[PDB]
Amino acid sequence: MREIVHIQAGQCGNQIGAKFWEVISDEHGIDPTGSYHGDSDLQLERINVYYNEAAGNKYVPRAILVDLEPGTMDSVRSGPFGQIFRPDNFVFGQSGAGNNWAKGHYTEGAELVDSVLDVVRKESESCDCLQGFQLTHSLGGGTGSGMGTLLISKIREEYPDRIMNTFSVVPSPKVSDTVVEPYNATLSVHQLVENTDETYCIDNEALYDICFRTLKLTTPTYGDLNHLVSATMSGVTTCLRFPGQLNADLRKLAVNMVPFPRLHFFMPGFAPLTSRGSQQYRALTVPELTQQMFDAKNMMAACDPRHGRYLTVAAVFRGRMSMKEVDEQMLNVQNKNSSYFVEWIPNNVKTAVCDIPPRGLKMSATFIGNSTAIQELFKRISEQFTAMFRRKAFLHWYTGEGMDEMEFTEAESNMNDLVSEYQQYQ
Amino acid sequence: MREIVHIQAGQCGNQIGAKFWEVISDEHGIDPTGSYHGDSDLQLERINVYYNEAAGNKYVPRAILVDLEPGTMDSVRSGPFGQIFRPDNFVFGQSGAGNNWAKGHYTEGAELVDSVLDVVRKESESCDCLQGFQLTHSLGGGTGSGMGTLLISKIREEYPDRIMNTFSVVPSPKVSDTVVEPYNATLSVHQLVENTDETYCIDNEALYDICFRTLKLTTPTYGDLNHLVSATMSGVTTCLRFPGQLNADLRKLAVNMVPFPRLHFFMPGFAPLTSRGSQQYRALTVPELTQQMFDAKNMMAACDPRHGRYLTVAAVFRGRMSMKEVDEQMLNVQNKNSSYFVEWIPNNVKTAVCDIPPRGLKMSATFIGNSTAIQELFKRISEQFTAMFRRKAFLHWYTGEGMDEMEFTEAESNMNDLVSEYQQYQ
Amino acid sequence: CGSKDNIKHV
Amino acid sequence: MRECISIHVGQAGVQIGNACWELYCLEHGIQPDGQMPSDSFNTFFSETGAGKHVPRAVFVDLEPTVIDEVRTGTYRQLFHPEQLITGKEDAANNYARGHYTIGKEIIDLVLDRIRKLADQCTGLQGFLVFHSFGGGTGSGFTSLLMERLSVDYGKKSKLEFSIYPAPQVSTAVVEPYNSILTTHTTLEHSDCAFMVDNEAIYDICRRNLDIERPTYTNLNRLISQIVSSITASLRFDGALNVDLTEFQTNLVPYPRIHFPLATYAPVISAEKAYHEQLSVAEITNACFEPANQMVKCDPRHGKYMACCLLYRGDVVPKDVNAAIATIKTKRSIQFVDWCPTGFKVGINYQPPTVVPGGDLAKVQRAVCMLSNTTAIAEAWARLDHKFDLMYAKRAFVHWYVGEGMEEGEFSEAREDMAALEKDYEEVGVDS
Amino acid sequence: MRECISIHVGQAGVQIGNACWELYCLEHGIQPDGQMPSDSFNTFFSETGAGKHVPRAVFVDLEPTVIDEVRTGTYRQLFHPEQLITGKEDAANNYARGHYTIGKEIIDLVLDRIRKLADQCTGLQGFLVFHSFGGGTGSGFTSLLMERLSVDYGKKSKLEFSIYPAPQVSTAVVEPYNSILTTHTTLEHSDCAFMVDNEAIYDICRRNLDIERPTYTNLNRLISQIVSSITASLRFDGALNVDLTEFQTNLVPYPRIHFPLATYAPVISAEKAYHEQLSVAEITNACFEPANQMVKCDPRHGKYMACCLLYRGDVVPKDVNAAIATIKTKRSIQFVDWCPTGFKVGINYQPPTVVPGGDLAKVQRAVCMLSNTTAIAEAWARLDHKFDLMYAKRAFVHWYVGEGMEEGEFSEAREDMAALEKDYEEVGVDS
Ligand SMILES: CC(=O)O[C@H]1C(=O)[C@@]2(C)[C@H]([C@H](OC(=O)c3ccccc3)[C@]3(O)C[C@H](OC(=O)[C@H](O)[C@@H](NC(=O)c4ccccc4)c4ccccc4)C(C)=C1C3(C)C)[C@]1(OC(C)=O)CO[C@@H]1C[C@@H]2O
Ligand SMILES: CC(=O)O[C@H]1C(=O)[C@@]2(C)[C@H]([C@H](OC(=O)c3ccccc3)[C@]3(O)C[C@H](OC(=O)[C@H](O)[C@@H](NC(=O)c4ccccc4)c4ccccc4)C(C)=C1C3(C)C)[C@]1(OC(C)=O)CO[C@@H]1C[C@@H]2O
Ligand SMILES: Nc1nc2c(ncn2[C@@H]2O[C@H](COP(=O)(O)OP(=O)(O)OP(=O)(O)O)[C@@H](O)[C@H]2O)c(=O)[nH]1
Ligand SMILES: Nc1nc2c(ncn2[C@@H]2O[C@H](COP(=O)(O)OP(=O)(O)OP(=O)(O)O)[C@@H](O)[C@H]2O)c(=O)[nH]1
Ligand SMILES: Nc1nc2c(ncn2[C@@H]2O[C@H](COP(=O)(O)OP(=O)(O)O)[C@@H](O)[C@H]2O)c(=O)[nH]1
Ligand SMILES: Nc1nc2c(ncn2[C@@H]2O[C@H](COP(=O)(O)OP(=O)(O)O)[C@@H](O)[C@H]2O)c(=O)[nH]1
Ligand SMILES: [Mg+2]
Ligand SMILES: [Mg+2]
Repeated sequence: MREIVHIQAGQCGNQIGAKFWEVISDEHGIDPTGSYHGDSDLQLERINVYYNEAAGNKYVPRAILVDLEPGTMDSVRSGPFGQIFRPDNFVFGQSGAGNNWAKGHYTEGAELVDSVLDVVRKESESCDCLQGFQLTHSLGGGTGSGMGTLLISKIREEYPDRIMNTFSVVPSPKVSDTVVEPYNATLSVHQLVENTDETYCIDNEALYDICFRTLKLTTPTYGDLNHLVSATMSGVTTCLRFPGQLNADLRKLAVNMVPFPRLHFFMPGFAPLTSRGSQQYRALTVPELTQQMFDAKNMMAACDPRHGRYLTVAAVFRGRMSMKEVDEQMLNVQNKNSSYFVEWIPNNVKTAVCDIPPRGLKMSATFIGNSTAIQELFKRISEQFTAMFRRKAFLHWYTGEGMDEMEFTEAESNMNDLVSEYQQYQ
Repeated sequence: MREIVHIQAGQCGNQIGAKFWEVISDEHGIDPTGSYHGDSDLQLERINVYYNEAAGNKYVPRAILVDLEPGTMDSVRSGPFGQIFRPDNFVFGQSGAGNNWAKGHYTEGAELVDSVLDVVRKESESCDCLQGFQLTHSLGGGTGSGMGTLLISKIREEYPDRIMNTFSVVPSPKVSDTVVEPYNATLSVHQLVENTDETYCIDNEALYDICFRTLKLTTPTYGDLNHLVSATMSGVTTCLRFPGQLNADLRKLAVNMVPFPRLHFFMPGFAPLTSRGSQQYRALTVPELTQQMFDAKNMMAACDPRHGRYLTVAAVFRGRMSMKEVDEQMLNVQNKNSSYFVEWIPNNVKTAVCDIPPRGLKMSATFIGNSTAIQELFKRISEQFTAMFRRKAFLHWYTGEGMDEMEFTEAESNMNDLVSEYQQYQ
Repeated sequence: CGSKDNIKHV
Repeated sequence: MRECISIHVGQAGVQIGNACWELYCLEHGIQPDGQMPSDSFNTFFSETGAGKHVPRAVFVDLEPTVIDEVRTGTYRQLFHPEQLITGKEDAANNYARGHYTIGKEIIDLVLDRIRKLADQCTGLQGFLVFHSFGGGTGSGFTSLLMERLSVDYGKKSKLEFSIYPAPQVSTAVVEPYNSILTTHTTLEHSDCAFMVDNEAIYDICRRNLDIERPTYTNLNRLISQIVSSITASLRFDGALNVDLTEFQTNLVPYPRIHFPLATYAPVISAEKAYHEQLSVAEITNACFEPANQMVKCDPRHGKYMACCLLYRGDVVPKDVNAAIATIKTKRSIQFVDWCPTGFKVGINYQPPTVVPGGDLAKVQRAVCMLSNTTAIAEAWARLDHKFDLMYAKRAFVHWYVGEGMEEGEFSEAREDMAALEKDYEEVGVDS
Repeated sequence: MRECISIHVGQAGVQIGNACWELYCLEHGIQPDGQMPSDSFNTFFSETGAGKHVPRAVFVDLEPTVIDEVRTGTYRQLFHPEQLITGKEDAANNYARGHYTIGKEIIDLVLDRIRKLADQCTGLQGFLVFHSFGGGTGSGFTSLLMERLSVDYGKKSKLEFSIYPAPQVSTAVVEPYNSILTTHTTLEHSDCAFMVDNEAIYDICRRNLDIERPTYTNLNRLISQIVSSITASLRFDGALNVDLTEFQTNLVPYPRIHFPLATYAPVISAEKAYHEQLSVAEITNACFEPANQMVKCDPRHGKYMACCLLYRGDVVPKDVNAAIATIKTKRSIQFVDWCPTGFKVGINYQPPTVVPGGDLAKVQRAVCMLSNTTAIAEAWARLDHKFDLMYAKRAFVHWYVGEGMEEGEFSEAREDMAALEKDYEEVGVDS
């Protein structure tokens, strides 16, 4: 039935996508050569959601890899799971955005967007019933933010009735990876808030905290972070590939999570997360998964939900469970923490159950929360933006690409408008 | 049904808890790895009182490890039975109290209490019907006294209807292990008398006396002392795990023990206690246990009850006895030894019987007496504290942590009022 | 350098 | 892919280039004759013939002795014969000679060679230029060449690794004149300029490497290590890649402030390597101490505008984040208020390579640190002062005037320098 | 876990440090080169390289002779080279030179090294300082270092091992000036300060060890054994652990009275070892004779205020309690009335280790005792008396004044000492 097209922009997007495709292939029993060697018919039952079929049993993932510099996906091609992708989906530029939003949005993106759209259209024509699009990117870099916003705008123009999901990497609150990181982020949101159906915000600092404190990893690398992100990505869309007691696809999640069009930023989570030394000390059950999901420490965005109130919540369980247990756990959570839920929405939670567990685990759960506490992050970014724009720091880099200060003013005004809306609805 | 959460603070608490959990595990037939290897169904029938059940037959004690320095709990972790505890329950600081009540109650305890309370709450929510809490500590140390007082206050605020029991290592009357032993002791009592339900007082010197004169041990270490302390601990709550002809839980003991809210300091004792050579010469019958329990030299508190009068008395027998013999011994004790029983309470004795012998014994009995002879201990502590406080000795150490002399004055006044009450009731 | 131009921005 | 072109001019530039190319050949496993005994190094080396790799370098001087030393050295059969361009009479420490009289004789040939080398590249990213401020050929011809390049290309980035004059150590009398003139004429034609001081490197070698006789070879080896760590992200792959453009985007807040300072860590000797564990946190801390900066200026006298860290080898991103946070909390360092986020980080997998017979010990990780701070303003002031001391009495002016430099130019340069100093004072004040 | 830093100042400090570090390396089985031939010793040693352990020690002196002796000895490859800091001219038994003129030259470098070592620790709890009152460098630089440490940190403990001047044996003419000045300066910056007396240790070696030629090696070995018994509770686990903070919480009743006395038992020779079956009670008794004290003063002349016992090896808590009770009931010693509970006791499993070539036999149990007593007041009085005898005629005063120390400072110091004497006689009176 439905099918999902995957987009992949920038270095962060490319690495997350590589890990995500390795995880997906391992889940469906496909070797890196692209030949099916699974054991259960359910792997091929809905394999068309992500993988095409070519003459000779080989499977081609329905993905597009885009970057303005060739190094990252050159490494992707050279490394493992590089022969699985069709080479026509590798789109490269020569210059690179150089952490400049304007360069990646107006100059290099303007050159590459036609080829990327041609590839997207060709890939989506073979689709039988397109469900939507997935995008992976970061709001800090130039290529990611700029070309992602451009692609999203063009797609929303082309396919207004489809679904767009983005897995962004929002800037961290403590330590930055880029000096101009504020500017780009704001310039990104001014587009995202208008063109994206739903966005899941991911913070690297929260992932470091999870890996250190919970998983007890002494040396967490980007591989582990992308592993966690890929686990969440797989958990979100599991109801499209396996049968379950209660089903939920992308459209239903969107319907349940956007009370108003301008509020589509959520904070994802996952459970269970245990090390290889304390996993035998705990028996995983539905109450354990529920308690780990509703933990401010377990959130994948560096934003405490206890400072605000939830609007809506989604819980996607994987494995064999009892509907009564899920319902009683949700009722108990809503009763105990009733101070963190808006009064003008009863039954904030929406649940889905998928029969097929993650390969190896007994049970699992994915949490998606739409909390007003995110406004904190938003206002923080705005603050830093102003702290720079008062002195015109690094402004010449952007204004030499054709952008004008009125664009910065508009972006800041819209950013503050969104913050005010989030405050009012709380 | 009823379930108990166990907490220990400080070096004394950690050591006593390690010995106690080893004793309990051997009683229920659980290997150091945590996998049940028993031979009776009763060992699992009520094992939920102390052990949660993990995945794969493993059982995890419902215990919390609290200390301000990591050496003691590191030794606990590395030693035997160190792989039976959940590693998340080990809570350690870095600074350490340094035999300072103020440092562990206002400065370090303020930092650690949040995490410890989070762990305690997480443990408690998994309890079906929580019965109460157990604490093990000493009134002479800094970490034990201060941090345990802070936890008791916070827990009483959080759970006002539950049961709080403490095992306190009161300072010895002859030889002190710390110069600042007076101050800390008072600063603990002034809080304990307000927040705890019942407290058992144990003196190390009395234990030395018991293992020297009675057990005929030449070289008693802290191992033996903790071993029989844990024997008493197990004897107190044996009715919660095995059926008996007449059983009593913690709440009934509290109801029958304390006549007034400010008199909850008991003196425990255990019987039989014989050497390895004299076990072949003496008959083990109910009158033998009853005569040993009501013996001045057999008490675990260094205060002779012959100087005062009992208020109430509890006798928890264990094994296969005859009710007629128990009641006849109680009548004989109350009749012949009537000189030290209060006149305004008839039937000072409350008896319980547990069918299961301890592990490999025939009969045993635990004694808990609420005597007015503990006023001697309070007199002595008052005298020493006032003698030290008149010259302001060591006072700058406490006042440099934030406290003021008004706290010392009010603590001494409150505990002197307790002295007056204990004297008046006799 | 024109660092003083936008200091009046709200 | 992305290609970088290197230009080395003057004695200092040529010798630093020799050290840099020896380091590159050693790191990439290329023999001095251009053959590989056993491929991302297309960035620096092009393939010509059967298995021969030719570096993309241009060596320029108006005096043939140092280039002749190159032509007869160990790397004689490595460089293209036409890439080594020589004059006959040097500028003789005269900026006007290397700018107006002698430079214009071979500037066209140099531009022709550069165009021929650049047309081959498909993804050219920028130019690397090595020179010195005090020298006549260095300053004059470098200024002329960058003017010509900025006119010809404009969009491509241009970088310098220049030798700033030392506060006390000097090897010329006409040094302030040339330094001021070249800074004034290169201020508007550059994107980023990394500067080092011979005195600071002497102090580093004495204090850390425990070398009492630090000849120019050791200094050039350290500088080459820094350049290699800068270009590593281009020459290899890592968890976080940084090309040349991101440097100017992240370190240059205003077009007239593009003079960062370059340091390095860990600079330790062989014997002290055993007593020290080179962890990420400690080398990050060492990169920020004033005693390790390779320009004789105290960072504590000013405030940082932007900072860039480049890690190599065994490095974990969480440790990098923790160390940067710890540096941020510390109040020994100062940051401008209008720059809340003042760090750009890059991580690469390739560890540094120790040149045999060298002075640095073998380590598994290293950090290159670039900082754009107002602490350099003091240095500028000092130079200006010296200029004034020698210009109130018209000392040595006739030498420059006789070569076609009109006198008013000097005033212009001084005026511009004053304005630049004012610029720093304006951005060093919080709001 | 919990970390400690050892500081050694001057000739006496450096020699005692060498003995202590040899003893620690032997105890933990570390070869002189830093390797291990086969772990709670992270308190003193830091891991580095491939299984190399570097002590957390800093060696400071204003003369290079003794540090160079260390740098060429058997333990040359054990210490980090940057931790041995030397000046060029010593204070020459001048407090002013070591405190004002010479010490200020290297105080900054010493503090830099101190903070570099301190940042490496996660749970640092205190510093150990070894020095001498009589010397110039020792007293002056120790006072300066304590001032700087108290200003920088303030909360961490600072314990002191110091060589109190002997009542009769003297090795300098200006001992009273230096002692009084350093005591006045450091009186409000040391949390606790144990003392040893060279004359007392000479007496101990003569009476007990049957040695007639006790070079400084024997005295330093004794002191190292004592400090090992003090820090064993950190380095090993025991039935009753004692931290560094507990010492000061239990032995200092007032901030101005922090001068305990250190003893050790058993001190016997090999020949007499076989004829005495040493037990806990007899060792506890032996620790209380005046002849076994390591400060030449009679405790029977004063009253104890607090006592600390540290037991090692085969020790049973019941025997400890019985022995301490017997000591308490014995009326030949006295305790202040306002301290009814005057004992702290700690027990450790690991027995003391016998250094080969030493002069102490092998025992399975040992006791270290520290007593804060008023009998030390007499010593202060004697020192003050000597100071007056030398100050009425202003002998040697010009030597101190010429280094910048104002004359009035002397008066302050003397007056302060007077107050301290009064302090003791105020707390030695029962009520
Ligand atoms: C044998 C076994 O049961 O051991 C587990 C295991 O020990 C743990 C730690 C696994 C393990 O995961 C990690 O080690 C890990 C480390 C850092 C970050 C993320 C993962 C495991 O690798 C993961 C692996 O999971 C799978 O096989 C799923 O299919 C998983 N796929 C992958 O992780 C994967 C990795 C590389 C290539 C292809 C797939 C998955 C998870 C979520 C959604 C889709 C797929 C399993 C169960 C284990 C190991 C082997 C140790 C965990 O896996 C997940 C993400 O569910 C980590 O959190 C769980 C908890 C498990 O107890
Ligand atoms: C048949 C018989 O009487 O054998 C006894 C024994 O001889 C005596 C002397 C035992 C023995 O205990 C001691 O004398 C003793 C005391 C301190 C330190 C070491 C040993 C015994 O060790 C004790 C041990 O008792 C037990 O095993 C109990 O279950 C005890 N648990 C443990 O001792 C234990 C050991 C290892 C691991 C975990 C627990 C217990 C009792 C009540 C409540 C909980 C636990 C046994 C069989 C004996 C010996 C071996 C001599 C006594 O111990 C107890 C508490 O039962 C001393 O008082 C009793 C009286 C007994 O007569
Ligand atoms: N670090 C370093 N600096 C050098 C080196 N060679 C020369 N210099 C610097 O260059 C300055 C002298 O100017 P040069 O660069 O030699 O002048 P030039 O490039 O030969 O040009 P002309 O003056 O016309 O000959 C000195 O102050 C040195 O500091 C070198 O090998 N390493
Ligand atoms: N117990 C003991 N005392 C020592 C030792 N070495 C020196 N001393 C004492 O130190 C005193 C002499 O002062 P120094 O320690 O040499 O003074 P300094 O620290 O070197 O500083 P300067 O006076 O400037 O030389 C003598 O009275 C000795 O008692 C030693 O190894 N053991
Ligand atoms: N989680 C995660 N984040 C990444 C990864 N790589 C880069 N990032 C983030 O992306 C930002 C850098 O943007 P980048 O995509 O490299 O710039 P671009 O090349 O212009 O698109 C940094 O803030 C990083 O935190 C990755 O592998 N995983
Ligand atoms: N019975 C018993 N008493 C102990 C044990 N360990 C310590 N104590 C007593 O506890 C007191 C020391 O308190 P401690 O816990 O070390 O101080 P803290 O570090 O502040 O908690 C001493 O008076 C000891 O008598 C033990 O294992 N058993
Ligand atoms: Mg030249
Ligand atoms: Mg000396």
